[PDB]
Amino acid sequence: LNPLRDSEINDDFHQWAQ
Amino acid sequence: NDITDVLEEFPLATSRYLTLLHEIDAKCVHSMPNLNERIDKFLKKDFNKDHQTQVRLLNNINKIYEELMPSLEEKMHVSSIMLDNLDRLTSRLELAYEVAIKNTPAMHLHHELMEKIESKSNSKSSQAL
Amino acid sequence: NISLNEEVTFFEKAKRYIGNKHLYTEFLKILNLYSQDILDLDDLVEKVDFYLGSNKELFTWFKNFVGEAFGPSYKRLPKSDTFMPCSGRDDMCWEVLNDEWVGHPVHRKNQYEETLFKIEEERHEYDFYIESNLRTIQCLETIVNKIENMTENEKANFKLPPGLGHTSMTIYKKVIRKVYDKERGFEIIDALHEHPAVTAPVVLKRLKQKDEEWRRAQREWNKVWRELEQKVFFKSLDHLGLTFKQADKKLLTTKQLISEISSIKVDQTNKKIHWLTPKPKSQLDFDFPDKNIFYDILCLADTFITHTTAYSNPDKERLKDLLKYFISLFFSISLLDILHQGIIQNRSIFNLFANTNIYIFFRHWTTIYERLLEIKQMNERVTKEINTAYKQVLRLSRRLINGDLEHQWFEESLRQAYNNKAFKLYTIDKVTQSLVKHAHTLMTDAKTAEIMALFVKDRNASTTSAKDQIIYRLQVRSHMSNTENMFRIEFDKRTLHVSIQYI
Amino acid sequence: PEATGISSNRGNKLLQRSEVVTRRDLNNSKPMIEQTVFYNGSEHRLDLSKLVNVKEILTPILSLGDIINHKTISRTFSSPILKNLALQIILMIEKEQMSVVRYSQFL
Amino acid sequence: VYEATPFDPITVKPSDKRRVAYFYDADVGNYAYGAGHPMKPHRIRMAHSLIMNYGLYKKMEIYRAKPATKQEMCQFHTDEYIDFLSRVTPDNLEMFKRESVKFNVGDDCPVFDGLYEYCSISGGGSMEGAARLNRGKCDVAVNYAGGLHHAKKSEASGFCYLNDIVLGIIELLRYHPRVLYIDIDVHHGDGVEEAFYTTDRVMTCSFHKYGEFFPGTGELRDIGVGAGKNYAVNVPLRDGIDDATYRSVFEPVIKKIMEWYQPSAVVLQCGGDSLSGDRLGCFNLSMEGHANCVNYVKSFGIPMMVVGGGGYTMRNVARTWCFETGLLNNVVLDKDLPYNEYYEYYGPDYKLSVRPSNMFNVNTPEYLDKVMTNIFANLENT
Ligand SMILES: [Zn+2]
Repeated sequence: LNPLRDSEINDDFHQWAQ
Repeated sequence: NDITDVLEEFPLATSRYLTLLHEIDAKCVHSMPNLNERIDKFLKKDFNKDHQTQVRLLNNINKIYEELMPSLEEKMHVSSIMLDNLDRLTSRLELAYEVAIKNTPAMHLHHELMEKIESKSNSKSSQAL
Repeated sequence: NISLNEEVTFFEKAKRYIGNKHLYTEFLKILNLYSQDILDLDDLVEKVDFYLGSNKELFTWFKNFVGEAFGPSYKRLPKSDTFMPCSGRDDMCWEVLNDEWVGHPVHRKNQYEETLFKIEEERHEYDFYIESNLRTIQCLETIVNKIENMTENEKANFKLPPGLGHTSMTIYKKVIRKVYDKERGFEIIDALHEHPAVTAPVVLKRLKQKDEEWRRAQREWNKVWRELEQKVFFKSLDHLGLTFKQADKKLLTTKQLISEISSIKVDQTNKKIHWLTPKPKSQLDFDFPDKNIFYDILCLADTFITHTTAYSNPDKERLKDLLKYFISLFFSISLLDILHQGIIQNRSIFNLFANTNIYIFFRHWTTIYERLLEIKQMNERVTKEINTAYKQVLRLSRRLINGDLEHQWFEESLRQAYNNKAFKLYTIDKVTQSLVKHAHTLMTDAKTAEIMALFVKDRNASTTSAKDQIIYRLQVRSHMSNTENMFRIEFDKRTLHVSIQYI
Repeated sequence: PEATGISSNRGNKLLQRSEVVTRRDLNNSKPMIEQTVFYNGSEHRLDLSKLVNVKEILTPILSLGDIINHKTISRTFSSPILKNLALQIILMIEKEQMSVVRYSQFL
Repeated sequence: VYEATPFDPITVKPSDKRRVAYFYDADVGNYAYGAGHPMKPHRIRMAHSLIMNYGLYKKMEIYRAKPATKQEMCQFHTDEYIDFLSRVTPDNLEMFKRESVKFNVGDDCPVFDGLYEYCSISGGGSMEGAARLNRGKCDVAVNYAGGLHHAKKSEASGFCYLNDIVLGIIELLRYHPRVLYIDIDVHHGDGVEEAFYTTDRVMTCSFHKYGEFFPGTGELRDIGVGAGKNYAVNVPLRDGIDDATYRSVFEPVIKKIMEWYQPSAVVLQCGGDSLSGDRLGCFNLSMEGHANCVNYVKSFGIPMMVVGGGGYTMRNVARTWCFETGLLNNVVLDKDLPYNEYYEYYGPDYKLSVRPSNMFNVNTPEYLDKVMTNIFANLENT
């Protein structure tokens, strides 16, 4: 896994659910 | 390579803050000669011959100073912003120097591959057009 | 490749539906003709209606697959239209203002100016994005620092009304939608308005990171922006220096030179718009007053022949003398000489009838010449003004064709010499190479050789007759295709003037 | 040719674009608004390519090609702007220190 | 009578050193017109930053004009139009579409954030400049935030919503007997010209490109109407005018009219779109040629207000405005750009001077001679 985006935006809302 | 970036970043922030400082100097530049003239006239040896003149000169100095504090406090504020921003920039710069000089690593290698893709994508944007 | 097999199957179905080999080949020819960008889409669909129109489904697949008044400019308003109340108007504003009369209405920029406008617009867009990000960061920072001091009970019921305490409620929305995607921007704005406690810190952190990322991206793009500006701004001053360059690029095409004479004929002489005077015999007037502009141009030609990549030495030795031959024969300057009631005695007016090749060569000659005749009247003036030049421009033009001087310095050399008087000497190399190539194609062709032989025979006679001209025309037309456009050239020795006329 | 810098829209309909300009409105920058090309799933807001190389962005290699650089690194390493900034800062320092001495005396 | 006069370098007139009140606000530069829009208030911030970093603040008194109120705007505009302007927002335009089509807002007058605040601040800048010029507290008011002349009594066109120029003119007319107006913008001052056709108090001269251009009005025959006859001169020109040609076509007209009209106050528009390399302009002036007009007008020793309009390429308008501001203080400029926030936007040479283009001038001398012939003939009547 060597990404730049499409993952941190999900972790933003994933943190919201926690 | 980060040294180049911080060298570019220095003048822009420095100049923004210096322009702000120039504006603060502008809004109060017409009272410095008046204040200096009042102080010099007060410190004259042939001035104490009328008490009312001393009172009125002190009143004028007090009024000028009451008008002059706001510019000084705004100057402190902008200079503090200058100091903290420059502190951050220098921090970045000297971490960059230390890293570049310690070894005359795979994470920063990956950024080359990530940028190589962008360079490859932009080079092919002219061939394919 | 994902969206190709479907098209292959569709075309196979179309071919099977046609069923005819010859009709299928005709359809293949139609689609190949369209593939050369010669057939319009409407024409293509109207044509395929004839072939595949029988099959409605395949035709539909193809169709959806290929797609009182006073003054000149002022009118008096009527009495009913004069009542637009204004509460701020006092007596003076009523007396000294007008409410009865209302006014009524009745250059190609250089490509590099457009590039500079695009660069400036891109820079301003980046600057506006950064400034909006800064304002939104400040607003979110003050909101976060206000809510952090607030208790937990007020945090739980904290609701953010639209506006965010900003001078413009729409300022931060654009920044939020730019940082996120357009589909999630509305959701993020609603969450900020409804759950500020959990949304403000994380969105502020995102803004803080994006500010640094955008600043780094701007400073990275500034390298290319600086290089573009440095390499384009200097060129973006000569509006005449580049427009005339492209005009010279597009002018010396075979069709265009004959287009000039045909147009002037059909406009002035053939049409007879005046309808009062007979049409003039000739069309264009040219003069050859100076003869020193011949040796230098011949030297330029010999330089090109001695520097050209693709020419043989037996060809070069011929070319080194052909130019001398035409100059000596035409301008009377210095069979063996050739290789080196209508009867009028001692004729001074001579006629040359030839095909497009000689006409194009002569037009190249004259287009090169009028570029040098215009600077004749200004050489002394610019020599006076520079110290407050013909040899200098000659030696500067020498070094380009032989390759001593690069192309760039030629343009800037003449700029200081002539600010706006000279803007036609910047493409001498191209016209010279066109002229030498056209001379080569004159000499090589056999039909052109016969035309030049007929011209030689006609010119060698010092006395002409009425029937001799007709015989010359018939002889030049004997080997000449009728469809070719006929031209005629007449050169006057008395005034050293060469005239032309379109037949 | 493209029509840029005309506010007539009378006989220029023939030219490229020029359908967005008219005598009625003032704006005439619309014809040179950049167009987009979708490459690698993303748009790009597009002979400058031959005159100016774009691939000069490539990062320096570790063999110290600092002096022989891409016309951009030398611009920053040779920029004397830091010295001018230092002089301006120290001039402001002197201008403030004169006043500082003045208030020190007055105190 | 038109005669050819070669251009000469500008030197200040040390005869007078009148006070300069450069009105400015820091919130004007925040407003934006759009994404692809050419009109940007950011050029005002660019010019102000150039002034600040240049060292010109020690001579001029910088102010911050109070925004104008609705009642002040009603001195010239209609209550309905100003009400719509205040009420309209970039969000509720659908409910205001009737007024938008009626008041001509949306095509060249886009609705953006703080639009009413922009109009109010420009009107207040012009109003306060006129107030200072009327009370004798100053003699030059550089209201660079104004320069909005295309707006009409009940219409907004040409990126021009509130006509602050006529408001300042009315303020001057509060106690002045006669006022005069000048233009340098490539377009025509339709609203300002029309505002005072029938009256002698105000004169409106515009040096506007004519023909198939944006305003399409202001021919040589726009003499006037009623008692305002011969009191509104126009000098239509053509594409490609240069510095010397502009000077020769500008100076004699002003000299003649101020000999005849004898103005008691002066206002001078300073449109920056009439320069070389401009986006929406068709001239070839330089900063020297642009500053020539303001220097010439100032040399006559009359109370003048300089407003700032136009300008659609940042560098040209910023440098021109800085040069005009410097020359209004009878100070020649250094002509070298000091480092500031926008140093990267100032060309590849970072020099204050911008070289005018080489493009072909079109104004024939005989046409200009005839134009000033009609101008002088109609001005001689009064
Ligand atoms: Zn304008």
